[PDB]
Amino acid sequence: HTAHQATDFGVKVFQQVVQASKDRNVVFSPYGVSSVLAMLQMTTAGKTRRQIQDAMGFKVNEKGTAHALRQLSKELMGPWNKNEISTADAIFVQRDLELVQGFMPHFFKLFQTMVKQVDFSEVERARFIINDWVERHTKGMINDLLAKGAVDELTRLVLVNALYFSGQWKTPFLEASTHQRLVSVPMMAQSNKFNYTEFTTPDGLEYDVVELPYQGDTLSMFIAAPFEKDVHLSALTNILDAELIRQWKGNMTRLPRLLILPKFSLETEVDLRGPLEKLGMPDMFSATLADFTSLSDQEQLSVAQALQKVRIEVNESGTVASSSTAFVISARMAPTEMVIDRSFLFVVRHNPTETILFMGQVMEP
Repeated sequence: HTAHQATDFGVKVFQQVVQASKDRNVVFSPYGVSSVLAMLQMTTAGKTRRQIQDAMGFKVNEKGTAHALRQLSKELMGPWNKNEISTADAIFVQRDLELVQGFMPHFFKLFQTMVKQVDFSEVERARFIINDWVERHTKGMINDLLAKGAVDELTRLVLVNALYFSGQWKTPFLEASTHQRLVSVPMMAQSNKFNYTEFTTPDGLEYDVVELPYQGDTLSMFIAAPFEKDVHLSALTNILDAELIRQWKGNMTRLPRLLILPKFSLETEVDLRGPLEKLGMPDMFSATLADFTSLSDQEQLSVAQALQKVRIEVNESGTVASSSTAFVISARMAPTEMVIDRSFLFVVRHNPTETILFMGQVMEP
């Protein structure tokens, strides 16, 4: 239940990111955002907390919800997945901020991470400590998450998730079969039995979905694209949810397909404040409206922004992807989009839990 709600929420956030991104390539981690927002529930109260709970569909402090999320991270990280996944969450708080009595023990209980103290007025040191934690937890893949100005003397709380995935295709592509397509673009190619389905959107737009599994039996990448190349991908991203993805998988049959997939690396950083506000959680970003009295009642607190930086590398042997989601200010500037013959949506999914570790869109220019 909790796992499924976490997914639906992160997909809604993805949809908001895609909407605000206006046809740029986007890679994004639903699990990453849900992990950090789950922590945020425990730092907030009043209407701030209620906004998050309402949007997420669950209350971290209730029933065995926090326990469910800890068991979810365990399952994702288990050796039987046959592909490395690590997820880590951290909370950095202003060192001299007086915390609510019992906060640190309770947070550790629910989340199994201890509050880390940091003096944000030592701006460069604070940035280092947090950036270093992110690097250490993404195997050095997510660098300098916090740019200059990401935090400052007024910062009181930063929550961060770091997620790392390295998967090997169940059947790799042969480098020999990779060819440049004409800017020159490397296209990988493999003919094998793949789970495949055709599908149509509510408006009768046709599209299909193929599943490229990673080794083992839990992880795969879904690739979805309209049959007609001219169709704007919003036709698909507008209708995405966990149910639709279950419907894809549930509908597939295994068949000998020629699979063409671009060899590509994508690295994006997206604002999450807009998406979170649009999804009904504006209060946390307001120094006057925010309620962080679950964390501290010494002081009015808020978070200025949130962002997530994600990198994915897809090649002949598999996929390496990393994200870090953090409540810090983004000094992101747009990157140079890459070239592709056709738009498609990809979803990296832990199928047993329906958890989406990464999803994204590659948009034809």
